[PDB]
Amino acid sequence: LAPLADGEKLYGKKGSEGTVTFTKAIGDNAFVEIKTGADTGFMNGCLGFSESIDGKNYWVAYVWQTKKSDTISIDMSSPVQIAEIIGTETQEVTDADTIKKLTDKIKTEKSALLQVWYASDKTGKQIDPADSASESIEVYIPSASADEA
Amino acid sequence: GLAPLADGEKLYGKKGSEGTVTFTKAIGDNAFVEIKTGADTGFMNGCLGFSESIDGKNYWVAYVWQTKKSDTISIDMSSPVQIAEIIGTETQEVTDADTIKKLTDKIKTEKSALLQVWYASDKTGKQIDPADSASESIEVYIPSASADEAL
Repeated sequence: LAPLADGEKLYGKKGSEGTVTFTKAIGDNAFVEIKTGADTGFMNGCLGFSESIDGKNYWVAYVWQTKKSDTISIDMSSPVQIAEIIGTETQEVTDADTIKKLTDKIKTEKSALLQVWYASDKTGKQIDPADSASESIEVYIPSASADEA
Repeated sequence: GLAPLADGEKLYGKKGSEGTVTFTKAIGDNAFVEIKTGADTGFMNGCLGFSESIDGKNYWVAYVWQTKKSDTISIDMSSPVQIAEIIGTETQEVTDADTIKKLTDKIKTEKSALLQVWYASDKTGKQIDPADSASESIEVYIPSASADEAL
């Protein structure tokens, strides 16, 4: 739950459309490493996942935020936005049974979506597009060596 | 503003890194998502995403699309289906019609959007991971100013 050492980090490879792909399952913990721009005062975004349970499709997001260059720890058991996609409509899921099933399935995934949503400068003015507010954004999980501890 | 347009009236957005799409003018009332599916793909969905702010409060707004084959989907910028207010690292669903209109008005003046693929399955119903691999191309366009004179 705290930032790691630069030898136990397993970085995900960034694709197109903000995909991040790992060589193994994500597991319990992912870390988002953010290097902000000099004129940036605030950023937020998420890690996104889509899962399916007998006919029903769900979208699941873990939200992060920061005011400076930092590494944010994300607990894969604690998603904050869970929606079921019925056609082109969404329905919010509050059922604890359904949610656990989704998180268990998410922990076995090898890829995620990384999105920046909003960003503002030191004076509170919005930066558009938000992605331009960062100099770099990466995601890593712990190594198998670091998991033994 | 719902039937797909001819090649000379389309204004394509330029795709960036984190699935950003940028236009040389404001998006306005209508955006179209042009999708070429893969041969083994039976279903896809995703969205166009926007973030706006209203005196202190930040909102995330999404317009959801879906398809079962290569097609162009029309998205009405006045009809978002998921609107959340971001309080810290928590979300709250917005149902207030006044707040929603304020957001859509602001969204229509934007020159960029986020394009995301969420889920995809093959002909036999099995999930494709990552979902983005199910498409051969995905683009977004808005009408030209010439096509807008067509009231």
